[PDB]
Amino acid sequence: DVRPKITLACEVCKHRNYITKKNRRNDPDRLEIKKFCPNCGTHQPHKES
Amino acid sequence: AHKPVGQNISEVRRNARLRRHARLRKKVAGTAEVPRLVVNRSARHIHVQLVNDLNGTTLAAASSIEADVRAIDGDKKAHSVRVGQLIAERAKAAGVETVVFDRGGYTYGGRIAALADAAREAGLKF
Amino acid sequence: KALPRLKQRYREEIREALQQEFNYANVMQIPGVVKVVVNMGVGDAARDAKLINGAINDLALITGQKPEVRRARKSIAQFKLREGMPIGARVTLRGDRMWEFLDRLISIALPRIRDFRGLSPKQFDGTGNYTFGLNEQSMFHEIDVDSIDRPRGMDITVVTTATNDAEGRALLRALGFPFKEN
Amino acid sequence: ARLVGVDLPRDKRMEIALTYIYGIGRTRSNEILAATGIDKNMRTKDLTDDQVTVLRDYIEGNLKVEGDLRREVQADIRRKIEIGCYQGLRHRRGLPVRGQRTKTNARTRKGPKRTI
Amino acid sequence: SSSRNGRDSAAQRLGVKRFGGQVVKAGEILVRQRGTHFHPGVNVGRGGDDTLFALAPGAVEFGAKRGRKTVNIVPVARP
RNA sequence: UGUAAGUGCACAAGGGAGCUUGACUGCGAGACGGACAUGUCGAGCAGGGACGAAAGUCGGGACUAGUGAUCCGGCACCUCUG
Ligand SMILES: [Mg+2]
Ligand SMILES: [Mg+2]
Ligand SMILES: [Mg+2]
Ligand SMILES: [Mg+2]
Ligand SMILES: [Mg+2]
Ligand SMILES: [Mg+2]
Ligand SMILES: [Mg+2]
Ligand SMILES: [Mg+2]
Ligand SMILES: [Mg+2]
Ligand SMILES: [Mg+2]
Ligand SMILES: [Mg+2]
Ligand SMILES: [Mg+2]
Ligand SMILES: [Mg+2]
Ligand SMILES: [Zn+2]
Repeated sequence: DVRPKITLACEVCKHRNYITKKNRRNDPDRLEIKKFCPNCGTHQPHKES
Repeated sequence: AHKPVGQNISEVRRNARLRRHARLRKKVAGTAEVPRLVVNRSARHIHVQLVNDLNGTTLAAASSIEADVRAIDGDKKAHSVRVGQLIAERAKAAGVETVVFDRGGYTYGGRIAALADAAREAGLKF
Repeated sequence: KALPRLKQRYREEIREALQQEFNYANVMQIPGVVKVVVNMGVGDAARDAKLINGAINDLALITGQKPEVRRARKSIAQFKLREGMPIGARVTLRGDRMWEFLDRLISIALPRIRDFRGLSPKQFDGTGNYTFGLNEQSMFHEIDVDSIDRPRGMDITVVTTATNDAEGRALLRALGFPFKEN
Repeated sequence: ARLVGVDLPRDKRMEIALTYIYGIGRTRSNEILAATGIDKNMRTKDLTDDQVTVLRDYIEGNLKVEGDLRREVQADIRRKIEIGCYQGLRHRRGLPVRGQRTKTNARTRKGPKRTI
Repeated sequence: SSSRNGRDSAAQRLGVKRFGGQVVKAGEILVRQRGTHFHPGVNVGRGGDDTLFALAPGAVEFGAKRGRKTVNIVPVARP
């Protein structure tokens, strides 16, 4: 498939909100980006599941 | 009967300065209620002017060439600070508060930095 | 509280020698050295990139300033070269480093080359600049003969303010480059 | 030990340790050890730095080894191949120059065997 | 024998949309052009899709500036 | 100037370098053409951010193709019901 669909989840509240695509071949390791979580109210690290 | 062969450092410098000044001007503008502060830097002095782009006329200006500034014993950085507070006072007398900077292409630092801090201290909002 | 001897020579005797010999208009039409460039063309980077490190080390030892690597702007198939690879290193100095390097060269390197017959005066380009190449690098004392793995040549270029060939030739000949006689 | 960029054997007699240098051989090693006065049966564990330094100085003063020898041999090769000499032509063709029985011998020079 | 041609796309209805002397209401679209066939002037912004529009009410007034085809909006006086 | 053409870009949208994920959330005054629903842009407000001293820019990619209604069902959460 080359481009699977992945979902990003918050670390404290555990809600899956954002979804994006990536290259598993290019980046075998997992992603870690900072987005905005609505209930938490502040930027928090996000780790894909 | 001597013909120079290569372009001169003076013109490399002048052309680069003009090009980068135009680069910044592409985004930086001015208006009547917010006159633009321009600075022209030299190896021996410093110049500052206030210009309204709508009419192409200046409101006030000052430079270190003046005798009172020249009389200061301190460094030419101190001269820059002196002219900075002088232009701050002149602009306040004119009746303008909000202004923007036209660095003129010269990289920020040193004299420009000191002038900016002196202005900010004098009580101009920007 | 120091000054290179070559710089001394130049500013004391060479300047007025050339001035009186060529009858210049003012005291600053006399040409002066500008810069000097050192580089090599290997072409074996495509097959192995280890020798590049060795070249960098030799340049660092001989000059004392870490060189810079250069990439290729044109990918070519029949030479099996593509964009992005480094092939050679370039070094340029200024000022007292030129003075010291030229002193060391003129005083040590030139007399030491096996079968040294001089330098061809017709190596100029017509604008008053000099550049020539070497086939070996072990002549220099700073490099120990035991630690070299392969023989590597080099190319040397010097650029001055001479308007044309004549002024630069006179200046450098007064400096004392061992040319031929033709 | 080490000498002139050559790693001497971990455990071997000096008469062979010096032999392993390109410019020194069996009888040459015998001659240098006789001149220096160092006995020839000792192993590589009994050497001293000062003896190595003096030996290096003597050999570099009275002989050329390794890189110098290789480059001068190659200089001879290129000059003989350029002058158009018979030895130059033999080098071009890849054969011993003395004119041995190349009909059957010279296999060592010509290298492996290829069948037509 | 046959032909491999005969296919075509649709049309995007591109082109100028408002002319000079027009009373333009705030936020109106002025020109829909593909490239940068025109450059923004005073009180004129350019969108993501190379679209030129107006920011304040006024009258359309074209012009040129140093070898450019420019778009300008004049603030007609309030009656 | 990733991917065809055109329109453009020598002031850069070409290349090089430092930092960082706005490829956000809640909104939208008005227009674009369309028989129908699909399609396009947008100033400006609030929260909390990024870059930059400041002025200031950021709701993915110089622009126009990389896609698919209805019904049924799965998964996480919810101050709905029962
Ligand atoms: Mg990567
Ligand atoms: Mg020249
Ligand atoms: Mg087809
Ligand atoms: Mg069409
Ligand atoms: Mg876009
Ligand atoms: Mg760029
Ligand atoms: Mg997306
Ligand atoms: Mg509407
Ligand atoms: Mg905000
Ligand atoms: Mg916006
Ligand atoms: Mg974009
Ligand atoms: Mg881009
Ligand atoms: Mg159905
Ligand atoms: Zn959360």
